[PDB]
Amino acid sequence: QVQLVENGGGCVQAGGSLKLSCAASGSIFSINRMTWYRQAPGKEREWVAAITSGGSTNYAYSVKGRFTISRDNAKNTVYLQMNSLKPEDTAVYYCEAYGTYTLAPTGEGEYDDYWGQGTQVTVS
Amino acid sequence: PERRVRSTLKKVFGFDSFKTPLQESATMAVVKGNKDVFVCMPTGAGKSLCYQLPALLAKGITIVVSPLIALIQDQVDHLLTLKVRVSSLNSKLSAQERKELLADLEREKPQTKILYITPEMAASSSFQPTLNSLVSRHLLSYLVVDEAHCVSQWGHDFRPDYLRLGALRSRLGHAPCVALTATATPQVQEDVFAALHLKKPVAIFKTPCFRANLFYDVQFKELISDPYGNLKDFCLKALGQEADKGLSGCGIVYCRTREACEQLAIELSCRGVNAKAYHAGLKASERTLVQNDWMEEKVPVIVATISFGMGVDKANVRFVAHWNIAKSMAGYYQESGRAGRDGKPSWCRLYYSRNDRDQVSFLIRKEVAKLQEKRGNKASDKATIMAFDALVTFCEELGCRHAAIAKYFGDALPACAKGCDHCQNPTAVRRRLEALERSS
Ligand SMILES: [Zn+2]
Repeated sequence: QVQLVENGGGCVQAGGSLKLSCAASGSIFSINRMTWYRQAPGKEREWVAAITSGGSTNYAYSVKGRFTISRDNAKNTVYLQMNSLKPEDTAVYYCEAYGTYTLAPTGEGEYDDYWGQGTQVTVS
Repeated sequence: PERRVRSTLKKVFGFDSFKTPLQESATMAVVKGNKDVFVCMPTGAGKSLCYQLPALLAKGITIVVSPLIALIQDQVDHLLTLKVRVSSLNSKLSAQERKELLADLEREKPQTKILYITPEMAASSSFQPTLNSLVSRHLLSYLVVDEAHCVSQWGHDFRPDYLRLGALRSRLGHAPCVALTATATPQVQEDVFAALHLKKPVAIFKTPCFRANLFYDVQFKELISDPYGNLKDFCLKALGQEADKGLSGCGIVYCRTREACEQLAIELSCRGVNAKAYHAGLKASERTLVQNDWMEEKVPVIVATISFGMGVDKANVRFVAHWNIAKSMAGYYQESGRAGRDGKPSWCRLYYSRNDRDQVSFLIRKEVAKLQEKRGNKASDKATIMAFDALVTFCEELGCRHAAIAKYFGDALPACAKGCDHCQNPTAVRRRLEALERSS
């Protein structure tokens, strides 16, 4: 199994920026896609942004042109640069590693999806 | 508990233990049935068992989609000897037999335990009735897709038939699915998981490519003023690894052209190392002669096209040198891997010239565009190309050779310990690449 760990959450004055991160630890070969999600208290989960292997990006309209999703694939660590933060952006931001291929040198290996705990973003 | 596994393996199939530790794990995780499963082992690492055996130990029936009738027959015959009531519904089946089996499949306690079936058959609406009544009574313990690689267009043998199988798997929510092939790049694997709708986690049992005892390196023909002599020197270091026994064992040199084989075998002989040319151009007799000479180590070095190595089974092959780069990383792993079968340390080496690469790259684009004019367009034409590019990368890049091969095939970082030029001398391989720049 695989640890997804988010980091870089906080409170900011609206108009500010944050940079969220997602370290996937484990015997990871490749990940089909890593998707950033936000869930506000008692509100439906919202798809924010996605990056596939080969850096093919995909962003929600609510955020297009404020949010930028990067990947240090060497560190298997994806980022969300969040510029021009609005109070409506306040939520728990978490990644999903979709199509995550672990393998052992032995040939035993697991293809599964994996979900982070989250990090809180709050905008005054 | 695990004894019923060992017990049936022995009592039915008549082996005491499994062929490899991975076959055990694969078969054992098919037994539990709590996960869907992918098995990727070369032909004859015992993939059939990984489902044939659990099929018997399961409550209900085990249905096996195999793409060709040819493949089905081979197994039915063998399973029938094991006194297993295995049935096959296919194109080839007789009008009366077809209706007689259909009747069997409808009975409470059907005689069939293991049903082999064409993907053609599986989609055909004339069959769906039988399928439903079986799905209904939840009489499926296991669905098995053999030759899973036929679902992918990046596979060498895409069968559209196989695309419909994924929808069927979802209808069979009850049962775990087992998918098997020999051949799968990571792109073919994800294609296999996606298009079959397998339920995560998928446990994957994938025979890695990495072999401890093989030392891969690359030399750049363009940097070597005496190449024929460099090859000679190489062949002897490899054969000469028992000082007292003199020349211990044998090796192979692979060439593209039949010409180059004939020519090179001579250049090697004259320069010290007795060598004979092998290729389909020669008389059947002259070949069996050269094989036998090579086989009994009368002539320890054989210079050959991709003709040679097909079921050789010579253990002490101390070197495989590629004079010309190979048409695919697929081909290079197969060719080079005829080395060191006995597990005594061996050397695989690739003679790279840009001049070679250009010839081949040209010849693939011709043979490919020639294919597109005859049979029209295909997506496996790109795998064909990218398969060559992967091997050029292997030569033109700094970095562990075993890793490079592991990357391409989807194997985990391999335990290479000074087992390739790069890991042994990263700087000198940089020095040698920096140099190839200046040539051109
Ligand atoms: Zn290495």
